[PDB]
Amino acid sequence: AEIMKDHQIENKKKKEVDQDKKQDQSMYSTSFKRCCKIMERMVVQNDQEDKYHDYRYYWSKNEGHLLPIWRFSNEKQRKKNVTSICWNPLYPDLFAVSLGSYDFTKQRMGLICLYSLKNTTHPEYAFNCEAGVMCLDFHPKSAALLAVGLYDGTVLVYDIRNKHKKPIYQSTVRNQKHTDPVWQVKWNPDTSKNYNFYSISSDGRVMNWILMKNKLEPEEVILLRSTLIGLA
Amino acid sequence: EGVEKCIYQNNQIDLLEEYFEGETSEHVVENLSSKTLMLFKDEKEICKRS
Amino acid sequence: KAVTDMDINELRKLMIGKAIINSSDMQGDLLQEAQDVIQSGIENNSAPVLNIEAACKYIKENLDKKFGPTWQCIIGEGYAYDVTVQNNTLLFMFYNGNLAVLIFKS
Amino acid sequence: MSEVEDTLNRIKTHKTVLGYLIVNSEGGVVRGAFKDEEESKNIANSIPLLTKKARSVVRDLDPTNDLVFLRIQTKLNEIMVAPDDEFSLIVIQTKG
Repeated sequence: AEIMKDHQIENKKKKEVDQDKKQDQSMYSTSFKRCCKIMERMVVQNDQEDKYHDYRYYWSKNEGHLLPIWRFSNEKQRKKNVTSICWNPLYPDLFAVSLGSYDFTKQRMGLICLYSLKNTTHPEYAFNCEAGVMCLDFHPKSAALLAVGLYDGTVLVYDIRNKHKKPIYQSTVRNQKHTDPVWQVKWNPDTSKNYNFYSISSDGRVMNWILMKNKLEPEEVILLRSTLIGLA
Repeated sequence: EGVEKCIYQNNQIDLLEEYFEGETSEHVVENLSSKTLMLFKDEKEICKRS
Repeated sequence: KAVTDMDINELRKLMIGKAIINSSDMQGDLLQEAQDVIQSGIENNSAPVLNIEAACKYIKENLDKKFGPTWQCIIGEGYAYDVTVQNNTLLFMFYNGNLAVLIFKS
Repeated sequence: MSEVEDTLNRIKTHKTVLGYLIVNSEGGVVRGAFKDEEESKNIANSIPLLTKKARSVVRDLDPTNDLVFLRIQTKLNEIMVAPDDEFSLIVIQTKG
């Protein structure tokens, strides 16, 4: 305390405003949230200890053996199909699955779930969307940048960092969004020309999307394209 | 052999790691606004004056 | 740099001649006398390695001659105590690092 | 918020967990979700003294390094505590 008084250089913040409110949810919020999150995982850990001891080093001549360990699901979300899955390039524990609808004739809303290997009970992050999310991807350099594609060929971008959990970016008719769906979506590794996001539609136009301040610039890469009608 | 057992369990996963701990939103879309602070104008002039 | 660069092993090494007071039941003027004597006293008979007996041989005799006959002084790394003392007869000041000095007059 | 008050509801509903109890920094009960009250009153008084005593243990060895999470393991039960400056979260999970 006397050393901080001696050397007043970068005075200690975290001012004691707190939450307060007397009763009906007092604080229960940011240092305590960490303690709650840690407690949850460590409670799970003790019940799954038998499976976790196997996962790390069970160690499972021309024969192979595959062992299923954990299943991550939700009873509300049993209607939707898994479609695309991806792993974060920074963190090998955190992976993202993007639940959407197949079979065309039946179409519902889709929720993107980012399951951590830490907590297998429910997702680390949820993301409600307007239609079924077909394709999901992570940007190799900054793993926060999350690339999303869903029906009506709308292209979404999310940040895991952001708390509000709304889309950072969206494609519109004015930004030349492709019709029908977006089956596959990938990040360009190069970061010289901002952040290049690649997408394909069933309409059959490979679209390169560049991130700008409160706008998305589209660029037609190639067209798929014979005695037929329309684009392949 | 009882401690070796407890070392193994904690070495499986970090369990305290926070995914994107500290680092903020970074790039965030900022819409270009123009707030009109105050209007000036003449009062009871013969015609209008540009 | 500043507080962030500073680690415990750097803080202790950086500064040995610092002074820090916790409690102070004794009068303002009588502290100034004792504080100077104990600091100069310990550093003298700190020796190659800190003789905790030697420190409190010097402080005991000094504080017997200076004030009153039955003056009791104990120093240590860490300890718990409850000690009945006369009014305005007690100073508790710890030296830098791992040195806790309790002095009182019974 | 659903996020603290839901996670706390989730770990209670979770199978093989006797109850989660929030202790105030001044040894007080904010939320206490055990079956019998004697256990909850006993846990409210006894355990936060063990965590303060166990904080002084880790602190003596390295006074930069503070307690982030304490887990005791008994014969029948486990006792897991996540201490913070404002509040401390305590749980009792039976061993599988």
